[PDB]
Amino acid sequence: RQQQQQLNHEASELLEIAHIQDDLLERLVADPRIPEERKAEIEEFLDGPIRTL
Amino acid sequence: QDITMQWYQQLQDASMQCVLTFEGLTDSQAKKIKMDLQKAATIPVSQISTIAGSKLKEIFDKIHSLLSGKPVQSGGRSVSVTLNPQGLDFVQYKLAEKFVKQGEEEVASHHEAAFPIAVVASGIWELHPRVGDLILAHLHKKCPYSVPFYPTFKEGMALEDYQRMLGYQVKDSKVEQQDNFLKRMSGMIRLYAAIIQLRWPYGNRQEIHPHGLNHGWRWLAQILNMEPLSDVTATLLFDFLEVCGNALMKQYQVQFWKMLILIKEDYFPRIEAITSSGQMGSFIRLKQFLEKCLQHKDIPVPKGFLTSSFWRS
Repeated sequence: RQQQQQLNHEASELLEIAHIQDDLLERLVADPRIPEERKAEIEEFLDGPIRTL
Repeated sequence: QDITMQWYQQLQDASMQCVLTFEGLTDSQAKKIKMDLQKAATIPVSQISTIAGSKLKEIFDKIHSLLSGKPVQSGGRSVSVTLNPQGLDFVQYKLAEKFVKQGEEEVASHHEAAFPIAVVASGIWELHPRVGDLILAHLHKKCPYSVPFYPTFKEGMALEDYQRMLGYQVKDSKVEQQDNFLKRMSGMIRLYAAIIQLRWPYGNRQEIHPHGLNHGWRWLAQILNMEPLSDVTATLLFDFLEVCGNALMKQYQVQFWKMLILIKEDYFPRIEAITSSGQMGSFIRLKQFLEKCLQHKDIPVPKGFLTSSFWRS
């Protein structure tokens, strides 16, 4: 049970961070006040491995 | 861009054929005639910025009369072109260049003057298409960025000769500055961006625009499909969309916005890499102009656009 919970906990935390990152990326791309040049740069660094908080 | 450069060469070498047709115009009275035509063919264009729209038709007819064969008042004595085949070919050349010089030394200083000059150039082009090809010839040489084409630095030719191709005004001594050169280039395409959208109202014209608004779509497409120059591109792009973005939005509803939600994502990051922070003035205002338009979903009418109130008083 200990080994199960430790993995379910690591997946729960990483999923919480991933959803934050997805909410950010979506909002930044859609934001009218963001220049196009920057958006492509945001999509490169956020649409991949999960970043630190 | 072979298709465009071929057409570019045609207007260029075809104007050069005109350089050859009146070489005989280059006696005591023969010099008086050359001045009288060069004079009575460039003063009217210089007054287009300083007149009331109710009176602006006077200059159009005065240009149309002189150019169609009729006489016109220049000073005290009357001038004509009838039975003056070199004078006719001579006036079309100086007229076409004066339209560009005005976009070079007046529209650069005052952006509002592009529209009253564009309508008159658009109506004369409409009635006399040869004058229009000469208008494109000088516009192209003095401003290659209006073709559009970026001239490349070449080996085997002097540096000064290459700087002239870029449109830098050079006296025999030295080249002109860059800040005054960017203004000359702006004013020239704000004039051109106004020509491709405005139409001379009077005359009851059945036919199509001489140089239609179609040439405005390709120009934007043709400069965004090539790598941008550091400062020119970001400047000329702004003062083109501000002048002709409204007329381009109406004609191409969805296709223009797709092209506009593209520069923000793809072409804007490209300009940040090539330009140092010291000369970002072009790219920084290129975004201030959009961010409003993007959320407003509308491009303001160019400040200085002609309205009906202009044509009555």
